[PDB]
Amino acid sequence: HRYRPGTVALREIRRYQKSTELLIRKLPFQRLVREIAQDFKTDLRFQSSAVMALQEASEAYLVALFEDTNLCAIHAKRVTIMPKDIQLARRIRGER
Amino acid sequence: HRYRPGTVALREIRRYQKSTELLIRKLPFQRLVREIAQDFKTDLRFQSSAVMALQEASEAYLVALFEDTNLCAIHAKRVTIMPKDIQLARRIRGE
Amino acid sequence: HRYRPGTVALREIRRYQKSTELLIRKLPFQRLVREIAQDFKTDLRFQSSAVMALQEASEAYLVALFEDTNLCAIHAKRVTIMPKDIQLARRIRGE
Amino acid sequence: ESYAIYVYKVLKQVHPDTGISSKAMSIMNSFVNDVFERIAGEASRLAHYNKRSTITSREIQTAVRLLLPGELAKHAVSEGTKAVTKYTSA
Amino acid sequence: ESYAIYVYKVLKQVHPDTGISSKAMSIMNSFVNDVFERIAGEASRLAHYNKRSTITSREIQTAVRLLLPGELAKHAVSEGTKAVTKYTS
Amino acid sequence: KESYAIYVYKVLKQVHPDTGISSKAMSIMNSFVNDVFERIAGEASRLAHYNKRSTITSREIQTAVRLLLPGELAKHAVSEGTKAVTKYTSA
Amino acid sequence: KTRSSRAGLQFPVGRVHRLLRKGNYAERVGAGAPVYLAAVLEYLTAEILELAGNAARDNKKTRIIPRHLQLAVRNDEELNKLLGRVTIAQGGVLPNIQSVLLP
Amino acid sequence: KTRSSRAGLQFPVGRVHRLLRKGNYAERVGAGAPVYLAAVLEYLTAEILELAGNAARDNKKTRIIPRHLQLAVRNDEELNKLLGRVTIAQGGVLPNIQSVLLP
Amino acid sequence: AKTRSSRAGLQFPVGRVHRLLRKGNYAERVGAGAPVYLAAVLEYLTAEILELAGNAARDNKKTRIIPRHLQLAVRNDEELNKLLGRVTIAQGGVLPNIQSVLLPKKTES
Amino acid sequence: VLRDNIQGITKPAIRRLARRGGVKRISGLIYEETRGVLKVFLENVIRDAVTYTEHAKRKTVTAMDVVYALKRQGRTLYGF
Amino acid sequence: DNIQGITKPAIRRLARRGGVKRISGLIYEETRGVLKVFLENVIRDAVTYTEHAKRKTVTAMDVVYALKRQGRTLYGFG
Amino acid sequence: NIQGITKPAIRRLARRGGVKRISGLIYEETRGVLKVFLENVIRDAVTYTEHAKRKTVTAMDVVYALKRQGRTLYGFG
Amino acid sequence: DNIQGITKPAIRRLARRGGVKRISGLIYEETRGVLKVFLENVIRDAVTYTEHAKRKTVTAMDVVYALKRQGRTL
Amino acid sequence: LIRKLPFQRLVREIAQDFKTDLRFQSSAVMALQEASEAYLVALFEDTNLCAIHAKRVTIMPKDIQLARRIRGE
DNA sequence: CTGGAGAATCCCGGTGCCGAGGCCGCTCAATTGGTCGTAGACAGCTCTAGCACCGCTTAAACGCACGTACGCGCTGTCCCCCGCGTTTTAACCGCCAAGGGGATTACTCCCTAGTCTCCAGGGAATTCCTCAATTGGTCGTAGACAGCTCTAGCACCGCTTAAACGCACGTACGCGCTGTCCCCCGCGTTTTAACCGCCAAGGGGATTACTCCCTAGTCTCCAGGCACGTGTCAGATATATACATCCTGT
DNA sequence: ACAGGATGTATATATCTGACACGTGCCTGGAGACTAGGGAGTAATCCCCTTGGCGGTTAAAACGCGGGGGACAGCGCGTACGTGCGTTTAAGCGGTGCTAGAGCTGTCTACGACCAATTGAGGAATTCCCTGGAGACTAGGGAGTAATCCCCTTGGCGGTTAAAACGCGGGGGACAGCGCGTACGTGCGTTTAAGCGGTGCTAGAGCTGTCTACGACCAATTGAGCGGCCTCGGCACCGGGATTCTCCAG
Repeated sequence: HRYRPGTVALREIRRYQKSTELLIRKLPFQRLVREIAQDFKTDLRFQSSAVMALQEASEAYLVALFEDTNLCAIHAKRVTIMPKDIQLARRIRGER
Repeated sequence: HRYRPGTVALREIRRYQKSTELLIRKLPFQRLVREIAQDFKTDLRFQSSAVMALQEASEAYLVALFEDTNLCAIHAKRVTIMPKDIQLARRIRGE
Repeated sequence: HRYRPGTVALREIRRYQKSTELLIRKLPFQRLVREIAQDFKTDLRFQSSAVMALQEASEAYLVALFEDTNLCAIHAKRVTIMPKDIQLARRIRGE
Repeated sequence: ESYAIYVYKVLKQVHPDTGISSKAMSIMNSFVNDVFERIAGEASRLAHYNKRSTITSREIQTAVRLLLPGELAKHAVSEGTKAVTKYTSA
Repeated sequence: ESYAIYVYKVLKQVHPDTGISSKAMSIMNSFVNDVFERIAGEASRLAHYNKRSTITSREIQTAVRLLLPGELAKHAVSEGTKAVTKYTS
Repeated sequence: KESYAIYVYKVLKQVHPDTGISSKAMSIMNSFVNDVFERIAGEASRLAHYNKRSTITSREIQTAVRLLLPGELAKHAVSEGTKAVTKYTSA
Repeated sequence: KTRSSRAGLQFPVGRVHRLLRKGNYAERVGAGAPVYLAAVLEYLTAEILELAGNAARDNKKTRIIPRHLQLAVRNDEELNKLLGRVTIAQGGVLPNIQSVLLP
Repeated sequence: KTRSSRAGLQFPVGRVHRLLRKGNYAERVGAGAPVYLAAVLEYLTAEILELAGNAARDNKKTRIIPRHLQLAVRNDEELNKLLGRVTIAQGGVLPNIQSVLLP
Repeated sequence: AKTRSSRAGLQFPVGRVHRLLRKGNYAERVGAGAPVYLAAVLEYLTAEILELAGNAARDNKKTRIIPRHLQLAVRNDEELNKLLGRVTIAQGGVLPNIQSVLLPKKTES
Repeated sequence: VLRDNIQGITKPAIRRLARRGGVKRISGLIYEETRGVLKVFLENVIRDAVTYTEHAKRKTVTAMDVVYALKRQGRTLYGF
Repeated sequence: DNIQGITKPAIRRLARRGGVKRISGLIYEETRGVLKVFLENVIRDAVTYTEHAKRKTVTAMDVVYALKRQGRTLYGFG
Repeated sequence: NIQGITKPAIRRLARRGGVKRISGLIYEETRGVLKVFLENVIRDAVTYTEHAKRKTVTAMDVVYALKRQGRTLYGFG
Repeated sequence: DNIQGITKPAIRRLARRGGVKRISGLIYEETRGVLKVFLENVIRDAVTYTEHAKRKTVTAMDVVYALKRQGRTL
Repeated sequence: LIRKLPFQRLVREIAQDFKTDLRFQSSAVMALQEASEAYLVALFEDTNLCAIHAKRVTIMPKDIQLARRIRGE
């Protein structure tokens, strides 16, 4: 059968709120941060704990942003998040 | 219409090198002279020609120091004068 | 073994700033003094202390000049002194 | 250089049976370092503003009353006062 | 003639154990003669500016205030006046 | 009271008989003449004293001028001085 | 006997004195300063460890872990005001979804 | 009769002699000293007034002005050598701009 | 008889200073107080020089003042340095000094 | 390294991030927007970390350099 | 106080007569400090002459004697 | 002649002056500056010797020439 | 009592300065609330600076030290 | 932009919670007034953005408290 | 609305692995004790500034009425997001090798300190001689002290006018980074001149003595220079027109 | 890159005002003459220093080479400086008014110079003794320069399994349109309180001086904390069964 759309979303929310693991794959993020850093210093090196700290800070930041954008979406009386919600949250946060 | 940066500078360099006026306003300078003298003697009087002699010597000193500063700026490949140029010029002049 | 460029130059600076003896050879300078004098008046004699007074004053002048040209080199953001540093130093001194 | 032995000695009296993981111990080290350095920062700013060369309990007390929220402050300055008056009486 | 015995007597006052080289002593002679020429020539110039015929202690006092740096001047004038008021005592 | 103005004016009316001079420029010329006088007389004084002799003669003035003035300005100054002394004493 | 036991503290007064000296916070440090500061640090440590240990016990765990520190800090509104700009490594999020999303 | 006319001078030999004797320059003054000195003062006066009258004429002025005395002294390198440490009140500067500053 | 130096309390010769003030033709007249004042000033300046030069000698662990120690004295006391700014001490050296830009050392903190 | 490893921050992972953020549904334009804001978040922290590494004149960015970069950015990370 | 009456424009005029094309904004305070040091060195000498004259009025001749003593002679003021 | 003032001597003088590094054109420039200084001093020392009606140049004529040049030498009377 | 001293037209001006076109009648009370806590969060710190000086007058320096602290926490 | 006296009275009435017979410099009150007005203007700007985002021109208290929440007040 | 079916989650039990907790030894930091100097506390004084009160004016706020605009609710339609299945790709883990850095170690050179010996030179003492310094008296002038008059300096006010200050905007210059090539430094080897040192000779400077000429001082007389008044001429200021240079648009 | 337009400067003319030039009168300074003294000049002699040569040895200079580091050029980016405009402020000019201080004159006394005599100090010479510095040798330490080693992370490779990637259908959500009622704004009148000015008072702030206690610094000793190692327990994972939640059909 089909679960009604949105119920499996609520189930997914519940499981990812009750669990503390890292949600981004580690190696793609390590490649991303090495790509970003290689623009600033050609032969730079990282501690693995530095990549881990960057991942923890990035995921915490994105999660709290998605919280503020869900607040913006709910305020406009709709449930779908849209880019104008990220843009409003960030503009009110002043973090442009 | 706007003149390019430095076009009006060269024009007024040519102006102020052609003329011989005093360039500091006279009352401000006189009040400065009296303020400095007040630290040396109270109730002191000045002849007006003593103020004019001080202003002439002061402005000739500053113009000459600016010439040495400009030579210092040019030596470092700059065209803007900076405080390190005045400090160098006054160092080499021994003062 | 080889010391790296500038290590010995700094040991020499410390050596010569510590000492006081005259750094030009005496006979070459005495011959220079005599050749320069020969153009003003022929068959002048010199007291040996006159040649020493000339040497002392000349070395003190050259050292005091090199300190200013070193300052001008540093101001141009380089450590090698260049003839244009001597020329700037002498111009700012007004020589 | 770690506070871990002191975090244990506080833990074994606030919860005598409970243990703590080293990944939580390094968080506790981070917390006490952050609170130490921010309290010392505000005490330094207060001393400088008052033109005082010396940091004393009177500076730290007001740094705590600035940094901590009202009831955490009210308890913190009570424990601090009691500890200082015990130290001076001993 | 030279100041060497007086430079030596003041050396024995300031540093009784220390000696001085004959080449340092000749530098002290040059120093004393230079400072004398400076002070006396300024006292004469200043006397002439005021149409005076006489070098007095007042001209020497203002000469040392002109020539000596302010802190050296402040002590030099007090040594001068102390000497004059002792002499005229 | 004491000024060179009429003699500077006589020299001006000799070298440029059509030209005039402002009183500010005349006072500059007076300051110039007094400064050069004081330089030469001071150097001749020091030079007479150095040789331990009581008198300032034309020879001290000549040597003072040779020290103070540069180059050909000195050569002409001494030629004019000696010409004047010769015309004076031969009179 | 150590100044901590004189003051009645577990936290090290001597170490806090060193760390105040070596931080150049001011050129002089009074004798009561490290006793007051060590007593405040011990207080805040005991308070957070009390809350975290309760959260651990409510999870039926014998051992405190970063999750329980996050739960403690976010459930206490006052530590939450103290630690508002703080991220705790693998602390996760305080479970919450609003009734506008629920059916 | 007068000593200036005997020497052939415009400048006053008698006043130069007076100023030498009232000047404490030396305890005696020879008779040729004021003649030689007056003749040098006259030569240098004529040299400056000549260069100043050239500058005045080039500026189409009929009168010497301190500007013209400055132009005279500073354009002649030997007067500028003599008067290097001297400034002329209400004289200006020589027009000059460095080639690095010109376009 | 008693010397004017000992009457004034000076080591420097007041009579010689008076003679030199007359002989040097500084003015027609020289008042009786000018020699005493000038001798006192010259003695003071000499004592200042020899104090600083004796300190420089002692710091070098030397028993004898030499031109080096006079140069170190004059050039380390800024008042003497600006009194003696246009003067060179024969057989004195220079103050040891090197511009920091020339030195290789770094903080690397 | 490859030019576009930002595409390694995959749509499912952004969806998981939005789930922990409490979001029930997300429009398909959110993914590129999120990759944008992530890139601009990361690169300024990487810059500050490199600044600290160069101030220490060291070959490596350490975890303490990241922690100081975040602290000066105004976000404090405990546990490193 | 009154040193601020030596305005930025006047210093720019003085620098332009000196042939200066561009002037960094930090030069003005540097210039005022340099002028205040110069004036006080001359006036200290000028008032020393007035006190020696036992006058209350500084005359132009006291200024000229101070300047020439400072090693720089001014023509035009007697 | 002026080649008697050798490159090593000018190096030593520059070391005493605190100069760390010296371009090869400095030696001729320094020989020119030294020769001009000596000419300017010796001309005055010889003028003082001529005025004295004398033909040995004394150390005192050098000291007087230097004093006139505005740079005073201590140690030779 | 005195928070009603921050009157309806004054808030309307502050909003129109902020570019607000229309204001619902509930906003004035809400604005009074947010203003009241802002002042409390600043004045309280200013009074701890004055008490640390043992002064009895709050100075402008204490106000700006409080404001720069609140702005740093803000 | 706020009247001076009513704001001064409000500052007195707040301060008298924390200390008694406390006194204020005439410029301390003005510093508080101008900081308060600047804070309120910036808040009304964030409110007007939240209102415009709801397709709505009239600002409402849900907009103020959204802005405050998103700012983290 | 109610009941049944299917999917997902939770709970219980066993096993394994890694981390937590404890034990032991050593080193470094904490404590203890003494000394010293300065910061802070305490006291007193002064005076600004804050608080309180009163009156008047006018602008602002408040209250109510009116009317339209905007918010909200309802309805419809279309789009795009979700969920599921299948396929495809990359993450994760384990293993191995090499480079890169960081730290440590070794080696060599140079500087400094101590010791010993030798040289010189400096200092002290003594004696003798000469010149300057001191003392005392006299005489003349310079400076001080007082009186008087006039000028210039200082203060104030009123006004205009041009300069200075504030702000906005855009571009150019300054600063930093990177690469390459040349020139200078460090060093070894060879060559040359400088320095020590003595000897010889002549010239030049110094000293002494005598004589002559030059300058200073004094007195008298005449002319020149300075001061003041008047007249004339050149320079300054204002306005108009032309020419040159730079900036902007195609 | 080129051409055209605009802006700024220079040149010409006229008028007005101030400064320069000339003449006259009076007072002071210079010139002329004579007298007296010493300084300058000249001549002779003697002594010392400078100049020149010779010889040898050692240190310094010169000459060449290799490599490294710095200088120079090129490029890019960001902020500061320049140019324009408007508004405000102060300088400059003119006029008034008053007083202080500058400048001059006269008178009188003390100070300084000059002269003579006498005495002491300083300088010069000689001899002797002691100390300090210099030179050489020896040893140790520190700095400079290069290598070694060890450990950590990137790189590569293999394989398997889970995740994501892709496609499709349906359902829910988003967006739009329309209608209506309420609420916000706006207008007017009346009222009220803010703003401003003035007056009076006190208590807090600021500052200065003094003295004691507190904290820092230095040295020595001891205990605690950290590092390394070992053992056991707790938690997580896996497997199975039951329960709970959700969806569809009657």
